[PDB]
Formats: sequence, structure tokens, C-alpha cells
Amino acid sequence: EFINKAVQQNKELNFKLREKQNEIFELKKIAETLRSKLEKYVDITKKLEDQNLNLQIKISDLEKKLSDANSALKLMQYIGDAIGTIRDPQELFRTVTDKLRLLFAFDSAVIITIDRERREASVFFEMLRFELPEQLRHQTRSIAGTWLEGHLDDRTVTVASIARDIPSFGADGAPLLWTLHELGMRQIVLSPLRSGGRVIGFLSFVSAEEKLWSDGDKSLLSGVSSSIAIAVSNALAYEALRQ
Amino acid sequence: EFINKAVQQNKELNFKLREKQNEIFELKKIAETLRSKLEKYVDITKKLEDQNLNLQIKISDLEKKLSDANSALKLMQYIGDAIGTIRDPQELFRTVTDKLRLLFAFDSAVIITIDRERREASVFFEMLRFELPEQLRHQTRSIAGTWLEGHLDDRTVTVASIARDIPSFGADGAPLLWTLHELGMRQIVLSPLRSGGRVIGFLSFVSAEEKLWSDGDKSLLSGVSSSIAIAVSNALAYEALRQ
Repeated sequence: EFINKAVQQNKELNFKLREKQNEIFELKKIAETLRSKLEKYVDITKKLEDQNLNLQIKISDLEKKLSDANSALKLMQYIGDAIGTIRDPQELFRTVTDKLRLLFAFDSAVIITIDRERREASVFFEMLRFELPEQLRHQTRSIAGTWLEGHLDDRTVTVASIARDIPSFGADGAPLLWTLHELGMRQIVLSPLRSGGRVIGFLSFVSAEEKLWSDGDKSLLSGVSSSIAIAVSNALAYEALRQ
Repeated sequence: EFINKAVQQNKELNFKLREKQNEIFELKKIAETLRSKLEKYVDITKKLEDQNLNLQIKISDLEKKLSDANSALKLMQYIGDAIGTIRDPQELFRTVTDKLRLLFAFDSAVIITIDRERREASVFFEMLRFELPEQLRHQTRSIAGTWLEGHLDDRTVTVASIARDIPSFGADGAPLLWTLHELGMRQIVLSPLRSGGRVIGFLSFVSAEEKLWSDGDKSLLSGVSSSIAIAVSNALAYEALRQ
């Protein structure tokens, strides 16, 4: 009798074994399904960490631009406050040219006024970080045939290197430009001062080192020169009245 | 003999069955490991999608501020360009007060000059969107005892509602304020014009609807009034010279 059973327990043992083998097969599938879902999530996580990266790039771009925009504004407010509160013209143009120097690095600043009818220019204000030869200190001088005569109607800022753009200013004043070169000057910036609908003068700076002037920088200077231009026009008028 | 084998194949069949059952147990573990790793990645993916969200919030904040900063700048440039290029004082102050109206919505603008010694104010420029009674059109008038006398040295912009802050301007000019109320006016803005270190006048606007004036708005107006203040000072000077 124990032989009847032994082939019938052998019977279903091979059955359980096949059942267990099918369970293994299904679990191996499930595992691979999970392995797939997991590798997709690894990719999804990588793109998300990348987009996060771009977005923090874009934020730092925007924070830089916004700091630039707010400095320009603050500069414009400072200029406007000085013109609003300082009564002495010399202290006014010292204060303003001072603030400019502490962001556009330069040594000397000068404001020139233009008498368009007499073809002559005069030194309105000067801030020099160096002594200049007696032979070059003309408080008034003729303009006819100078670069000044030439660029007497500009609307853009002029940035020029000493020793490289000196011929662009003609033989006149080449004695001064090359003198400035001997004092260590490498760059000159010129900015027209327009107030009526005319150029009433020029704001001018010289620097020891050539700055690379961005379109943003030039636009800011041009904006600052607008405010200075009308303060200059206003000082000239009150100076006339006072005499 | 087939009974010797049957208990020895039964022997190892139960062995294979236990081996297969251990393989099931290990695969079930592995599966749960993968199920765990997966649920962590589901969480990691959610935080990353959240940080992405914050970062695009922060970007839109920054793009809004940056557009505000650039508009302020452009406004300041436009004012400076007008003062730089427009020769006729009336066209100048029309152009500038025009641009202001198209961002600060108001109906009428006026520029008042102050004679501090004579305690009297004069209408320098006016842009009215309404006809006003003959009996209120004084081109010059005394100041002594007016709000003007009172706020003759402000440094902030004054924003006041008609019908609600009328008593704050005293019995004088309450005939005008309430007249303006009858013409549909609800808000008045006053902005001191400082040029020497003194208040040389006032820029003033009336609007049909009460605007909510932010600290940002007031600072911008105050900045614009700086430029207008010195153009006014300059027109008054050239007007003196011309006589």
C-alpha cells in the first residue's frame, strides 16, 4: 500500500514544484517591471535637477540685471538730489564729478562750455589729479578747426585711447593729448551737454587705464550728462544775472 | 526496485521544492527593496517639482521688479531728453506733464512758483482738462496762512483725498478744493520742487479717481520732480535775462 501513496505524493509534489516555478517566473517579471519604473524615475530626477539648474542660472542673470538697473536709478537720484540741494556751483559740480569717479574710474574731469557764435570754448569747471603746464592752461580758447568744432553736435559719448586715437583729434591739441600720455593717461571720454536743442558744452574725463565701455555704460553716462547739462545751463544763467 | 527509486526521487523533489521556496522568498525581498527605492524616488521627484515651482515664482518676482526698474529709468531718460532737446518752455512742460499723465493717471497738472520773500505764489504752467471759474484764476496770489505757507519746505510728496482731507488745507482754498470736487475730482498730489537748497515751487496734479500711491510711486515722482525743478529754475532765469 505504501507504494500506491508514494507515486501519488510524487504525483502532486511535481505539481507543487511546477506551481512554485510559476510563482518564481511571475516574481521575476514584477521585479523587472519595478526595475524599469525605477530607471525612468532616475531619468526624470536628472532632468528635474537640470531644470532646477537652468532656473537658478536664470535667477542669477535676473538678479544681476536688477542690481544694475537699481544702481543706475540710485545714481540718477543722487545726481538729482545734489542739483536739488547744493547752492554753490563749485561744490555742486565737485560733488557730482566725485560720485562719477567712484564708479567710472578716472583721474581728471572737466566741463567745457561752448560759445558757438565766437567759435571758442571755456573751462567751466575742472577737477585735475595732476598739475598741468602753465602753457596749456587756457581758460578760454578758439574752437575753429578743432575736433570740438568737428564734434560740436554729437549725440553719443566718445571713448578714445591716447597714443592710438590721437591722430583722430587733429594736429591741434595733439600737444595736450601727448602731454597727458606723458602723465600716464591712456583713455579720454567725451560726453556732449545738450540743453536747449543745442550742445552747450562737453563733459570730459581722462583715465590712467583703458576701460572697456559697454553700451550700458555709455547710456548711463549720457543720462547723467543730461542732468548735468541743465544744471550747467542754469549756473551760466544765474551767473549772467549776477553780474 | 522501482520502490527504492520512488522514495529517492521523492527524496530530492522535496529538496528542489525547498530550494524553489527559498528563491521565492529572496525574490519577494528584492521586490520590496525595489518598491522602497521607488517610493523614495516618488518623494524626491515631488520636492524637485516643488523647488522648480518656487524658482519660477522667484523668477517672476524678479522679472516684475526688473521691469519696474527699467520703466523708471526710461521715464527718467525721457524727462532728461525732453529737457535736453525742447527749446520752448511751454512745449517742454507740456511734453513732460503729458508723459507723467500716461502713467500716473490724472486730469490736470500745474506748476506753481514761490516768491518766499513776498509770501506769494504764481502759476508757471498749467494743463487743465476742464474750464475753471473766472473767480478762481489768479495767476499770482498771496501765500501767508495757506497750506502752501505751511508745507513750503516739504521733502516728501503729499497725496490727499478731496472731501476727506479738505480740512487739512485750511479755510482758504477750500473754495477751490470743493469746486474741484464738484467737477468730479477725488485726489490731489503735491510734489515740492527744490533746486537751490530751497523749495522754488510745487508740481500739482488732480485725478478723478483716488490712486493708491506706493512708496515706489512716490519715490519715482520725487525723482522726476528733481529734473523738472531745475528746468523750472532754468526757465525762470532765462525769462529774467530776456526782459
